[PDB]
Amino acid sequence: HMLSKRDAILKAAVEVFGKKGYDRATTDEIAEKAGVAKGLIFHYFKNKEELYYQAYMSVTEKLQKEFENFLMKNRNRDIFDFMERWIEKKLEYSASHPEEADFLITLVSVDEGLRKRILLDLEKSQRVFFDFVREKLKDLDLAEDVTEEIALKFLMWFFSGFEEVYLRTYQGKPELLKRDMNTLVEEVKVMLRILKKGMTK
Amino acid sequence: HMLSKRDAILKAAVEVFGKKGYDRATTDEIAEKAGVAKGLIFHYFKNKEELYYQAYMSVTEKLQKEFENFLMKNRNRDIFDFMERWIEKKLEYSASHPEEADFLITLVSVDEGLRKRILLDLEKSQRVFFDFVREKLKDLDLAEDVTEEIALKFLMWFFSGFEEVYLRTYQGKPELLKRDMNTLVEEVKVMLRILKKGMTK
Repeated sequence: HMLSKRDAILKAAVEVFGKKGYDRATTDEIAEKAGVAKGLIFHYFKNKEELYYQAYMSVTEKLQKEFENFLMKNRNRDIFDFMERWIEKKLEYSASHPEEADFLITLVSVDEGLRKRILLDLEKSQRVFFDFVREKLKDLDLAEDVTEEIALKFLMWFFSGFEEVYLRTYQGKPELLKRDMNTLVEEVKVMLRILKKGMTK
Repeated sequence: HMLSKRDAILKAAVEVFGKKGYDRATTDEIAEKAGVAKGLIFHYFKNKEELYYQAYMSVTEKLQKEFENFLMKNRNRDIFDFMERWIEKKLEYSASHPEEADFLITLVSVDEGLRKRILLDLEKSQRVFFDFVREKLKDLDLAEDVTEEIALKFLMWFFSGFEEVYLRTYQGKPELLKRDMNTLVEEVKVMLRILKKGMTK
């Protein structure tokens, strides 16, 4: 068996959007990459915005599922330990799935009104990790200048800024990420230890 | 007197690139906004990539100059104090120059080979602040797990991630930045105090 036509199209989309970005990618080129009549993208996806949106939901629901597995198991850990170990796993995923990684980072090139739609539709699923951190922070010996709110904000921006930075620095260059991996991992351990120390009593 | 034709074109460019981004902006629309024959953009700028590159160099040399003024004067300060106070000043600049701000943040939408060119050509001028931080970090009581290198890396990513985040969150919405200013400033003070504490003895 081969992929269904819709999955052949999502795969080509993930590859061409990640290679060219949203504006430069053409649906003809995605159709030719998927080995389907040009017509078939209209049939399944309506327009180029919708193809992009469904491919982002499709890749991100794969991630969300990796995440719930990790959550379900590592729930009882110290949150900083939880984060370092989650970041390592994301690094490893990005290196083993470079096309997906390159595609995820394109969210920034798109018109504000497609990125906004995506962020609305992702909010519920991003909120699972977010709501988990918030709860764990109550088990935290914090410091009389550091609100739980600043602590939550600093940690989330750390966690999602880090991701953005490496996806961009290593875009198209998986072997270099694999070469820098355990240096990156080690830098991350120390940076979370700086936050923990600066944040707590 | 009015602006020179080249400055009328750079101003329109800054506005249309910041409004539409690099790919969607047309040079015809910039010419019409600048009130110049369509031909005149070719005459001064050659192509759309070159217009974009010269407008980024033009806005960024304005910034660099603000920066050297601040540097020249605040050179003797504690680096964390120096940074908080520099970030406040950048916030205030962004609120009073929203079109420039919106334009700077578009650097990410452009083809890798135009952003790369820009980063090469900016490296020398970004390195002034970078080389200053590096030096001040030697006057720092650091902690036996924190290399000057991780400390430099954490601080620079803090400083330039913060910027990216607010330019994006407040894109097109200057009144909201002005409304959130002194809350943002206060969050920043506390986050740099977390870094200082986590980073030092």
